[PDB]
Amino acid sequence: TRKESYAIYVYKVLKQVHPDTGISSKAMSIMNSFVNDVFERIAGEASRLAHYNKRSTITSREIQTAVRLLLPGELAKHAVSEGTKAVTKYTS
Amino acid sequence: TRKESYAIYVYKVLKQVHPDTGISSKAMSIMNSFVNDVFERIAGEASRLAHYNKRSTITSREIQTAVRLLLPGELAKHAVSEGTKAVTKYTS
Amino acid sequence: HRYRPGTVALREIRRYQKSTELLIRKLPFQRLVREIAQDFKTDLRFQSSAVMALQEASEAYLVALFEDTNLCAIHAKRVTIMPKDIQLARRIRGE
Amino acid sequence: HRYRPGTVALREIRRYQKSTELLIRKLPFQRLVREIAQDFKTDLRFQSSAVMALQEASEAYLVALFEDTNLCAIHAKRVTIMPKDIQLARRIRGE
Amino acid sequence: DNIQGITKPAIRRLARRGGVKRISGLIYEETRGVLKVFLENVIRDAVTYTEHAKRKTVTAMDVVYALKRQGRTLYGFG
Amino acid sequence: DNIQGITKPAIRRLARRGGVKRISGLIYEETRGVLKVFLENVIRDAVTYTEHAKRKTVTAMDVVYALKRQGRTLYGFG
Amino acid sequence: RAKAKTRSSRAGLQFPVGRVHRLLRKGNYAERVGAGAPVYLAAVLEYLTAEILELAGNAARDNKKTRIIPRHLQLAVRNDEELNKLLGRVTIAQGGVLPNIQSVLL
Amino acid sequence: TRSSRAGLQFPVGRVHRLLRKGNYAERVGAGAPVYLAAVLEYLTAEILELAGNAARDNKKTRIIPRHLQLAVRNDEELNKLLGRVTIAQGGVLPNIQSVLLP
DNA sequence: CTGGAGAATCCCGGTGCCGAGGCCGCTCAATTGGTCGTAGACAGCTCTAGCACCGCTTAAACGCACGTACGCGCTGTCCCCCGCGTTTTAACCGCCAAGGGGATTACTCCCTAGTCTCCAGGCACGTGTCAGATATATACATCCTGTG
DNA sequence: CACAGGATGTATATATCTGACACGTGCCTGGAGACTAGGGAGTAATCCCCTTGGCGGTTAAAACGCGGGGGACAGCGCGTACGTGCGTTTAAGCGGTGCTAGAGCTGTCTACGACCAATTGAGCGGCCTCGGCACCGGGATTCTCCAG
Repeated sequence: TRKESYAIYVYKVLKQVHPDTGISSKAMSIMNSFVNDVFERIAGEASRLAHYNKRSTITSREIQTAVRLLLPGELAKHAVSEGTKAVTKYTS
Repeated sequence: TRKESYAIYVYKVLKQVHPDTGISSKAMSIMNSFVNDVFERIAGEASRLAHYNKRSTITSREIQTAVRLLLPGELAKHAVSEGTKAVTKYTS
Repeated sequence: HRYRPGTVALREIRRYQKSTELLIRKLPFQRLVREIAQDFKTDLRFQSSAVMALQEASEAYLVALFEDTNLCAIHAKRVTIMPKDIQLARRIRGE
Repeated sequence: HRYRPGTVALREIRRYQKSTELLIRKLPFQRLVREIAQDFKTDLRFQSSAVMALQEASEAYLVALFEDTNLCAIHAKRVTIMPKDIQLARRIRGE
Repeated sequence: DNIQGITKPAIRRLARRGGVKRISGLIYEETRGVLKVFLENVIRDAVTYTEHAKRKTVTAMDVVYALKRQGRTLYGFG
Repeated sequence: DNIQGITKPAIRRLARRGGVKRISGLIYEETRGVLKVFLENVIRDAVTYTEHAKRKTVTAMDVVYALKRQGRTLYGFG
Repeated sequence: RAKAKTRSSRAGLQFPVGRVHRLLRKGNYAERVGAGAPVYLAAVLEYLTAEILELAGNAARDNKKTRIIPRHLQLAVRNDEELNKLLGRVTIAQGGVLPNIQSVLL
Repeated sequence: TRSSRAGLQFPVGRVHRLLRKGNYAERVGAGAPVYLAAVLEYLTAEILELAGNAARDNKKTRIIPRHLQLAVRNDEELNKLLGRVTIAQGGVLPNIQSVLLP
């Protein structure tokens, strides 16, 4: 049975940041678990934020606040800039 | 606005275990936040149990497995006993 | 009359482990909280219960930290807690 | 030729902090896991990867505990870790 | 300069509740630094919650959610 | 008597990777007890996950979930 | 129809099965909630509440009080090994601490 | 693809599906998956950059778990984000307490 | 080592108050009773991989001897922290007054779920080659003891 | 007491080889496009509550200063237990062969849970009200300490 993973996206990002660097299957498995874990953390925080404010929708604002709650300092501000850039480009 | 709590059920259970013992409003607030905390812990663990096994339904056996995961030992076994007894009584 | 150096410390230990009231003065703590919050957002207001929750959290944290610091100090065969005891406790905790 | 008592110990520390391979023998550890699991359910089978994950986790846990233990032993001005050091580390961690 | 309002006797009372019998004179500045770092973390999260709600008043619930997020669940405030 | 398979040389290697320079002879029984308790917790949770799935085989996913439940997330096994 | 009977009464439980069910449905936990899951969960919640309240009432009687306060709740939790394991990362407001002086300090 | 509209490498549509079917809310806004894919992509790129440096620092050209662990534990903010994560085959950092040295 | 002083804490009892606890409207959420459609239970079948065994090679464990450096006990100094009495400060309490904004209601609209069709991105599967695993011999780099 | 050099260990080209990584292929299922329907939320106005600012009086607490003792720490000696190394044993590791238990999938079908509309009583808010607890004072008991 077919099993979806994040391997190709992690691999595209790796060939973007280090065009000559590769990654082993075990390291790719680690990267997949990292993406899944961070996704779960951010989505859990956005869910709880939406619940606390009696909202039905997870929006860019909930996601942005979850990122600001979960990531430390500079990681948080840069992630926020990436997210806002992507949403502006998406609506544009 | 109407604010729901477990206060009445806590008082009934207390009158079962301690017929004359009363309770201050702070202790009742603590018991309410404790019930809410434990609800969220068990419900989240049952939710991720159902997700792990690719099920759509939270059932009595998801709640039972969640209890065995979250509660420490004798707490877990007495809680599992009570839960299955209650489900048996309700089903009959 | 004078008690020897440590009898009254033990008296306060017993007393404050019997008691439950907050141990920091409320108004200085509130000024501290508002001053700290100035750097995140200006003209902020606080509910009294928010400040009280902060004080409860802070005092519970400091009391547990002093317990761990006491264990670290006793480990080095001392009865006097030192900044290095606090640093060791917080390092083991992962802070 | 003889090294002094501690030179080869430091050599081992450097060697094993450079490498990543597992440090417990796989078959004794597997027998240990199966023996422990006998107490929870009879006739259990294990995936090779399940045992490998158990061993990875156990070794990472033991290494982090030994690092905390070395800190607690240095705090008491020793260089030798003792069971009291391990117990202090696990107490401050909250185990 | 309001951190100095957290006085030396208050820190001694806290350490007494922690069972400490004898207290170095240098403990008090370290404890002030620790308390300020802790309050900075909690208050940063609380004001983030406040800003998300578009409010201007930090509520007890903002503080309780901040504490629970940092693994310091607090009973007795809702 | 399989706990004795975790030998003194193996515990010494673990301590070396942990940065320990000199090890007391009483460390080995303490470490075997610690490891037994750890494995008991993890395996208890893994067998709970396994029994819930109505399997007879403890899977890598059970172990990973058990490690995650104890706040000890493991990367590299799914 | 008939006489409206609560599921708590059918289960022999004091905790409200219907409210726990509704909190599960609107809590984003699963797409569907089985019929026995709220009964089971209410039984588990009732058992934990009963344990804490029994131990806290004992602690209150020991201080010759007829009314549970946060101190008695804290003494129940911190004196009970398994409750103290369950509530290990939780702060009880106005609960204080357990009396504990290290023997080397005496 | 929505990833091309958002200018991303991470799957905006797949992330949206995982959010909808992950039991996170009743509804998911259109910008939520875009923002989330951007943040996930940024954190992935950070770790992969540091890990490629660590691989180069081991004379390797291909990343392995050891390179990932070195990357994570040497960067302060990633170490805070992954404080209670264990990387399999990652080893530890070469740290000897100075009081133990000759 | 006793034996009184002296201080602190606790135990009793009377007062008084304010919050726990019981009762009364009332309303909205839980129950009743059907309907339906799909999630999951079940049976059968495939075949993956876990278990069992077996022979051999050797790396690792084990047991032993020796010495040294580290743990630990003891001593002494001195300084810094505790116990306590006094003075100052501002916390605390009670009250008054203004109004900012949290919370509610109503309305309206636009944004998201749902559906259906269609197709291309992504997954499983092959495959070849080059980065890395493994010697291998060597050039250092390091530790330790003898010697000047 | 400080270098010389010897033995030991480790980093470093260099050569073999291989298997796992990177890319290409086929295809299918889930992601995108185009709508419609409906309700979640954005917005404005309003109300009242609860936050802030001020003010004055009282006293608990903070700050300060002053012995003095006892605890931290530095130094020193000693003994034993752990590190290092060496020879012997033993089972781990590895590689194969073989067997079948059970994991995993598929096809059926049914029964279980969502949903919906009407009904009603369980639980909630409000409101008294009396008794458990706080407080205050005063005396008994216990504990600490120093002087003989």
